[PDB]
Amino acid sequence: TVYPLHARSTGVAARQMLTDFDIRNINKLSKKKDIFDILSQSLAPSIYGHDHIKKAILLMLMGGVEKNLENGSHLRGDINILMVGDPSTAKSQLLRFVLNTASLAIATTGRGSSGVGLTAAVTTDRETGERRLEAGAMVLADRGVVCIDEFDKMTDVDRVAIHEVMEQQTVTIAKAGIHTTLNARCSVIAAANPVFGQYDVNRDPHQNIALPDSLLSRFDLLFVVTDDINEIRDRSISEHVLRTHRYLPPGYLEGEPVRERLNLSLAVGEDTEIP
Amino acid sequence: KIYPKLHQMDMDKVSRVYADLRRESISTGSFPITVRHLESILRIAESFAKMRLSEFVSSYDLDRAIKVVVDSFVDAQKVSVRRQLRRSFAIYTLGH
Amino acid sequence: EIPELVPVGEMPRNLTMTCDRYLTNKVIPGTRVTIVGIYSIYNSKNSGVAIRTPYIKILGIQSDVETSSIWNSVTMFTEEEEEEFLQLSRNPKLYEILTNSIAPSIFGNEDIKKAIVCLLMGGSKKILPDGMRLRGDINVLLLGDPGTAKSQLLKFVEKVSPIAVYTSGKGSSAAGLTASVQRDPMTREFYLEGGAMVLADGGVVCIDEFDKMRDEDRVAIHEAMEQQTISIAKAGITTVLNSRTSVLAAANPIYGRYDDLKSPGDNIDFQTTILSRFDMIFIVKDDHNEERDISIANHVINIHTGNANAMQNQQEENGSEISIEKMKRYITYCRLKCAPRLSPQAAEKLSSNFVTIRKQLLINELESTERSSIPITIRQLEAIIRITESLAKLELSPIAQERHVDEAIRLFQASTMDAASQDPSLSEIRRFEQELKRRLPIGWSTSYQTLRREFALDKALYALEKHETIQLRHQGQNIYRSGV
Amino acid sequence: MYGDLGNKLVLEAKRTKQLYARSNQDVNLPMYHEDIIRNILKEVSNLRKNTEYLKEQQQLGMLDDKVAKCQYFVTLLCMERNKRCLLAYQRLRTDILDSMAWNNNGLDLMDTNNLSHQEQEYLKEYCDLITDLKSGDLVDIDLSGSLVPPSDVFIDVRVLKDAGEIQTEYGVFNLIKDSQFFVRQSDVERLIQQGYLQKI
Amino acid sequence: NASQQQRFSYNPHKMQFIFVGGIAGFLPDIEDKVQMFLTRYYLTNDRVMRNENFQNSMSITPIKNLLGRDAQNFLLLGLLNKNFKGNWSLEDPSGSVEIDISQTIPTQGHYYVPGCMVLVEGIYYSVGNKFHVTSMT
Amino acid sequence: MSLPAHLQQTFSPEEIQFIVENEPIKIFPRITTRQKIRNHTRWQLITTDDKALNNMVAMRSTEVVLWIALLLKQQSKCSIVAPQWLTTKELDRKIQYEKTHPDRFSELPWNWLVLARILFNKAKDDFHDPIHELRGKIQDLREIRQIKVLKGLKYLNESHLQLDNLSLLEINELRPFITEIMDKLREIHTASLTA
Amino acid sequence: VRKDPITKEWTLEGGALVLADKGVCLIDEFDKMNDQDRTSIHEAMEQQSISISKAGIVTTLQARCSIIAAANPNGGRYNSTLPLAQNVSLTEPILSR
Amino acid sequence: MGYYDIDDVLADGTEFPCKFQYDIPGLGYLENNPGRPITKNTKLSLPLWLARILAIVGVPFVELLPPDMFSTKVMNAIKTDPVALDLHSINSHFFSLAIKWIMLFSEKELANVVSELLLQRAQELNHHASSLSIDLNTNIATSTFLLKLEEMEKEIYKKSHESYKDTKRWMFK
Ligand SMILES: Nc1ncnc2c1ncn2[C@@H]1O[C@H](COP(=O)(O)OP(=O)(O)OP(O)(O)=S)[C@@H](O)[C@H]1O
Ligand SMILES: Nc1ncnc2c1ncn2[C@@H]1O[C@H](COP(=O)(O)OP(=O)(O)O)[C@@H](O)[C@H]1O
Ligand SMILES: [Mg+2]
Ligand SMILES: [Mg+2]
Repeated sequence: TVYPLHARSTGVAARQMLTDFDIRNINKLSKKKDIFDILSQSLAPSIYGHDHIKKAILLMLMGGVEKNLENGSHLRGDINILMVGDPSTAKSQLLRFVLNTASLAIATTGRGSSGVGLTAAVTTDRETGERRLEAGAMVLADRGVVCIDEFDKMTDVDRVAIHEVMEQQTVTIAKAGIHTTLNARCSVIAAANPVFGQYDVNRDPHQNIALPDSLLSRFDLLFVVTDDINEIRDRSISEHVLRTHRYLPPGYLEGEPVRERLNLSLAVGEDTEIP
Repeated sequence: KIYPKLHQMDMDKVSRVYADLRRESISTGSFPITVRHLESILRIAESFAKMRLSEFVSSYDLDRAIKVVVDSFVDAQKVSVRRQLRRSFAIYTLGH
Repeated sequence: EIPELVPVGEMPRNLTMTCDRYLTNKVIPGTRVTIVGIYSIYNSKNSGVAIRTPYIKILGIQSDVETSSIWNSVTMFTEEEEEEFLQLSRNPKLYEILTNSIAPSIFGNEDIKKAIVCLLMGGSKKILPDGMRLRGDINVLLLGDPGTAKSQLLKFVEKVSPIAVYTSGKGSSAAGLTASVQRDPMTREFYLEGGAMVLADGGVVCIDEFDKMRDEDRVAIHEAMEQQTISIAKAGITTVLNSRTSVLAAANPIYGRYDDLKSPGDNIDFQTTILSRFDMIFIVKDDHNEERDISIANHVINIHTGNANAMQNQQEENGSEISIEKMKRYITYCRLKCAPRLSPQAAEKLSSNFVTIRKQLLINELESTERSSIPITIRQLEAIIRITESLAKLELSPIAQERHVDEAIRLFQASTMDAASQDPSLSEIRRFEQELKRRLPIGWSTSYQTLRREFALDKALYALEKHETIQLRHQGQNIYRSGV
Repeated sequence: MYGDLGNKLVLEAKRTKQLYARSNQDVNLPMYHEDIIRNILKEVSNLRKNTEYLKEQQQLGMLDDKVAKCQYFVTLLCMERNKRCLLAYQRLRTDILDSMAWNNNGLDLMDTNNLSHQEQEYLKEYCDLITDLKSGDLVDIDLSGSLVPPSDVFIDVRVLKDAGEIQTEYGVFNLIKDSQFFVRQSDVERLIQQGYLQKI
Repeated sequence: NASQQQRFSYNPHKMQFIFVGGIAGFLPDIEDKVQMFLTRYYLTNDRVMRNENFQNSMSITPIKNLLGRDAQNFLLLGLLNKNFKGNWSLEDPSGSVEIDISQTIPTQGHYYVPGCMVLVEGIYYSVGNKFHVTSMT
Repeated sequence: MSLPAHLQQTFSPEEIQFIVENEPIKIFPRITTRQKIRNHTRWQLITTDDKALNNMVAMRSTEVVLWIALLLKQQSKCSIVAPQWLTTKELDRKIQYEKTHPDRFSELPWNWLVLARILFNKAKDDFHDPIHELRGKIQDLREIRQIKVLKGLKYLNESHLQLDNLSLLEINELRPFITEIMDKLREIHTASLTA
Repeated sequence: VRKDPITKEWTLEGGALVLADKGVCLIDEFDKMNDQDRTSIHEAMEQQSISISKAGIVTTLQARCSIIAAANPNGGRYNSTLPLAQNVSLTEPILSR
Repeated sequence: MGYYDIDDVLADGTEFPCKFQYDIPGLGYLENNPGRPITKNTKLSLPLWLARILAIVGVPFVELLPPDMFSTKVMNAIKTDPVALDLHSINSHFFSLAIKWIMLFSEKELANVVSELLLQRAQELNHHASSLSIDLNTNIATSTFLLKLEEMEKEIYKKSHESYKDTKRWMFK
């Protein structure tokens, strides 16, 4: 027997079953005027501020329609956003949250990634004993989302591959006697750092980024995050972070390490409102 | 086959020499005088005891090492203050 | 074979052996063990004649860092040693005893030793229901003049920590620090081999010569030292492993010496991004204080001439210092026993201190008209929270008190603010100096409000105090011309 | 809801219970948590004010028996639960204090800052009561004596803390430090309890 | 006599402890100069938190916790003094705050001097980082 | 409290030893307290009878309380006689009986373990049998009885239990576990039978 | 480290300082090689050890070497009127050892 | 079930799912609406000590729903492998709450299951308790099993193991 638990929830599948009560509640909440704002704020409650970023993230997770036009024309429906900002501005934590939330999310690091291991690898089979292709980081994320941290740190030679991906949603292989075209219709979210240690507002947003403007063009949105030192905003951020850090799990005591077992598979298989 | 020991020695002279070395290095000097350099004196004294096959570092082995260290430091300084530094250090190389 | 037992100019010799049944999964790579077994022989068909492959059949293991994981991520602690740990935790001077037990051969450096204690303890890992996690490791960098026993401190930390990997700055590659993709010689398949920092999972990595990081190698640790995870997408392998390690880095400011005459950003080539992840950043400086020099020289002489082996043993028997093994076991027990959380009053104090620190950084940057190389951000507040948690944890206190908050603030001010307080218009300074020299008499004094009415930050008065021509005595309300 | 303060208090109480449960370390009581006591007392006072408010508002207003009965009953049950939590915590402290008093009546009479004034006075009077019981009718036997059976009569002991010279029942003991006696276990029980003689 | 009294040091959390050697054995120590006003602050704070809250119940906000708040109302128990800059302020273990002494109505049945600890109330401003005080007692 | 927690409902092994210390046993007096027809102080106790003690005759077996015999055995002024069940033959017969009947315990005296320990500790040289063999056979009996107890534990009902012929020390050491498990099983049944 | 041509795996071979362990190492023209090569000997001349953390091979060798180096003053001639640091191209930590 | 049982006190304050039967006014003091009342047919979690009384007095105001701990999934898990069940993860006071729920509902089948579970785990915990480590000059299985015990099982284990240790100490002294 095979039971495909997924979505990192440890017990449910990626295609989560929808009860009639849940569908009715979804329809009722769809009539809320600011349901968009409610869902955006409900995404990452532990992340203070960044409301428009959360709106863009919610738009990415459930994006627009893909136009499969005639004569080979193709208009992609996925939304790819590059967000560049100062260090320790929850840039990586937002991507981690998206990974923990999205149905199909694949993590990637600019330093910890190779183009062959990103798109397709020419390996050899062992059961039969002959050549084969293995999917990379974006092919596996087809119809999904790829969260790339340290985007500015990616190798240039392998950066053209992701450029082709976000350009036409397809990769091509013409090596080792293999001439194929794989489909990776993924949505790309990237987190980036300025060329300097911090962003320089005195300079145009071209020299502040070590990436080609052609590479920036295919992104639907580019979000600039500035860690400007305020006082009221800093106080609110500190209070929110301390409220977060003082949270205690329900089945846990104070001064007790948070051990993990995850043996919740007690059985294997399937076994208006304004909040 | 020789592992000399530094039991017979006076820590006062070595401490004063190291303190003066650091004082003259920080003041009108460019040679870095660190704790490694203080250990260098004991290392050179150990080598002196080794070359005599002595298993204990004698007083001569310590005075010779101190003189070598202070002379190497002084020769590393510019001639403008070299005479004054040698005049200051002359009180430590007594006997030779 | 043990590196201390290798022949001179000889590479260490490997040897294969086999466990069995209850002896399987008893130890992990990187652990020092002793084996009692049978020296057996088997003929591998893989280049002389009548050659035979030697190996060992194991009949006993005697480790000191427990079984796989950290004692299988649970307490293998006997009742007597556990009760001893509890008794040690009730010592009021336990903080001082631990501080004195850190690098006894290294004179001074008390704040550095306390920060090392905090790192070895570390904060409490937090895992929120929403999915993202809060790390509980402390990242400490030690800059300063060469020959200040920073490498000795890293070696001692590697020696005392239950899990610790010591690495050299130059001899370090990004693929060798986290994970290496290697092709299997027999099966022709690629696989991942854990890097240096991965072997230190749940422990600490002491990276000497941190200034010798290759810029392409230094960046590869940015994700793992903060997210505690390593993402690998290579050769058809896409994995995200966990690396919950502490980082203790030893670097050197450019020009050998710190060269405080130059700007602080000039002396440090590390960018703001890497400096942001680091929690504590100590900057040691060679004071060249002659009395301090005499004290250090006496300590070192006692170290060399056999006096260390007597005084350290006597002081350890006195109870104010404790051996490496007992500290290792105590640290393990405390880390596996308590995960303290903050009190609301501690939270308010920490928020207020963070706002104060950010305001100080803002005014410093405004005065300098330049972004400070030292970054102070929300991650710094998380670092303070983690240090408070570590202070409560070493006492086995289930909840952190404001005493831990005060001590953490003191250590933060002593290291990170010390780094951030370093300083390299001049016309205004010179004008103020000359006008007070001509106006304020050489042997007399006047109130500071007189200078205010005459007329800024007025760093000129502090500079002149450095020159010892003026002196603030009546609690800053009276500046007196000291006689220069 | 409303019992969170009492829940935290009883959690701390059970924590202290395991703390003293381990071996026989004879640790002093943890400091009286007057903070939680005052917080739950303020909660109880506010709930009592709410009960009076509901009563007077029902008298002046037109409230059916349903809501007036239900809210009042729920609040009364809330006081019941909070009072029970306080009672459990105070009972734990009282029983552990009883343990300290019974074991240490012949040992020592001691950091009292961890106890409230009521608890301190309770201990002070309870020592008097224990002494009264010992001297009332069962004075021939020692009620505070050791609860281990007297297996052996003559034992050897070593002096831990030098106490100079102490007159025993018949002769006298010269408690020279690092000196070993070999005498009756009967007349040296109190000294061993205090911590002067160590060997068995 | 002053040298025959009982050394009563008040533990900041909750206790008033007791403390009770040579020719120069009576000389006070540097820590004593530090805490000669710490103890006075703590005792007056105990008096405030025992009397005022039970008679009057908006509380005392520490000066350090006044930073990020923009224009809220605050009541501070702090030692009135004049800074080295020559402007009026209140000192506190949490920190010190400069005060806009204008538009302030004190209690007329008291003498107010530098060095006495007062109960000020008013609105803080982060723009000037000054506490505009309106009522004091 | 007046009674420490570990003494609440069970006996410490020292208490079991003290209780067993009052059993009468036969000993050989090495002195002769029989005052001849032709001073001295009699024991004249109140927890036992002094008649035998005042009338002891050297190398003439009498019966006295166990702890007085041990007190005399602190010197060489007496000698302990092992009971008939402390012979190798009887121990072997009990071993065979135990191995023959897997569901019932042996008919040993209730204080056999504590008596064996006390005699081995303080009267190690008063046995006609090799003590190194008696210790082994005693340990073997203890192991066999433990094995039987564990198998009898798999039938812990909720009404009652019959531990027939079981010794005293085993009962004392098993009391806190069995008497607590049985209480929970009874409570569950009573809660179920609340109708 | 190097991939073994016969068995196809990474193996570590010692350098000049390994063969000079508990001996002497001589460095002619100490001022003339690459600074990036010159910085690779700090652990070797101070900790007397070589730590390698590359290609999945992590270890700490021991090199009890006695470093003797020969250099040339700036411009080929030593200006005695100047401080030593100005007559050299090297830094304090390399001078300190 | 004594008044001053700390375990009983802790077990009383445990939230349980339960729907409402009346549109009661003025409640919700800390239930997300202090002044706003509580509606009819509203499913909320309430502490067991209060939900017990609220489930009897009234049609009762509150209808208790079967908690997750006594769902058929946990019942099947118990009937499958009682020894390898991490009951501590399910709850720290599982047995006391089971007793209280059975007493309130007279649900005999749950009592029959829990008695069998208790017996089977009592066998293993006695096996562990009587096992005493001896130094030739804390086994892995012992510790990895001890983490799956509630406080009462951890209390019976402590008492029995203390008795065994005292017996061994006296025997070989
Ligand atoms: N405070 C101190 N107490 C004792 N020994 C010291 C002290 N400061 C320096 N030393 C000694 O000075 C030497 C320093 O060598 P290392 O620790 O390898 O170099 P470092 O101090 O880390 O600085 P680098 O690595 O050159 S940037 C050692 O022999 C130390 O024992
Ligand atoms: N707006 C925010 N709200 C809450 N936490 C934040 C915020 N910005 C930054 N942080 C904190 O900063 C820490 C590091 O963030 P990180 O993901 O490393 O940002 P970056 O990728 O920009 O360095 C996180 O633990 C996060 O809690
Ligand atoms: Mg990040
Ligand atoms: Mg070093």
